Amino acid sequence: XPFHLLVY
Amino acid sequence: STGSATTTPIDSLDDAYITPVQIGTPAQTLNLDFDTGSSDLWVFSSETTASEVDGQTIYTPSKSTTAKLLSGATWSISYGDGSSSSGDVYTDTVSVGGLTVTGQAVESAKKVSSSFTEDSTIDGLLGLAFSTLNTVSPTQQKTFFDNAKASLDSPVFTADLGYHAPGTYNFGFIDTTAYTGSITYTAVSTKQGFWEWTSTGYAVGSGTFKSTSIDGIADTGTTLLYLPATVVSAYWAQVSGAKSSSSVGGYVFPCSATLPSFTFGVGSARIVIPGDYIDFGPISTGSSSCFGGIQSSAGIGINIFGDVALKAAFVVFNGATTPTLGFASK
Repeated sequence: XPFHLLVY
Repeated sequence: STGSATTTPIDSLDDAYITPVQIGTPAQTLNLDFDTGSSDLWVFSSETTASEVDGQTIYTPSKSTTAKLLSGATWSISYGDGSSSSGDVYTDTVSVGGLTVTGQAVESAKKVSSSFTEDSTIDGLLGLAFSTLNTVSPTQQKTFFDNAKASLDSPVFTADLGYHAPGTYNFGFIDTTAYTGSITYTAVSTKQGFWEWTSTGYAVGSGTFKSTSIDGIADTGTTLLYLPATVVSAYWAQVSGAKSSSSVGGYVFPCSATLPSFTFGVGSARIVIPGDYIDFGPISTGSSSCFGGIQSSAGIGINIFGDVALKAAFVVFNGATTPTLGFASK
């Protein structure tokens, strides 16, 4: 589903 | 020089956009996710462990005449979702949209996490954040954008992402037919290596604008719009029937609702997100419940202007030695 591609 | 490439959502929810990129000589075309919230260009390759490669297109550095191994060098990265890859490093020619950088570092995945293997449409990422976020060691490598800036007509790039539609990435010039009125620019903080800026406030629907500093990051690589808990809660108090759902993780509403619009402040200017953009979609096919596209960034730690906010505007990333971010309605 939704994407979180800041680097952490 | 300049580059222009078309960027298409990976699915009918606009979860992500991929853009084609030509790597090596002769050129292998790979569909990358351009991500303004990181700084590595990595791709699925002939080094990748075979049972973690699905349907992706791979880079094979041994078929490129211009490829060279960057010896010593390795990279390992983790993303906001906990996803990860690592591997080693070659330099090679890479072209976007006709804009050619030579001696660009292309990171070769040896290993990728389960979510990357499952995503058949994304053969790897292109980072567009500041190069101080790059994972390669022991010397960090420049992003494509930083390698391009010597030869660019203007040291800029623009994101014109589409709602359920293709859009464009341009490098090196601003297409003045792509937006309406004028670009407002705001200052960018590079302290934590992001396109970090401070929006000046917000309004819900036809209600009053509330002047309040909202520091966040523009992140193309994040789908949804992550706001502080109390702004998001003021938004969803206007949709009757909206509720927070622990099960699904976030605010959910009936798919039948007409959602209000959301405005965010850029300096004295205002960008309005149509309410249909905030309708992410339904939480399962056929379901009568829909997931919202505005959620809390409280367990993130940081506010993210993600694709739902960016696709409402034409965004200029001003890569001058003091960088700025520019926003126009479109």
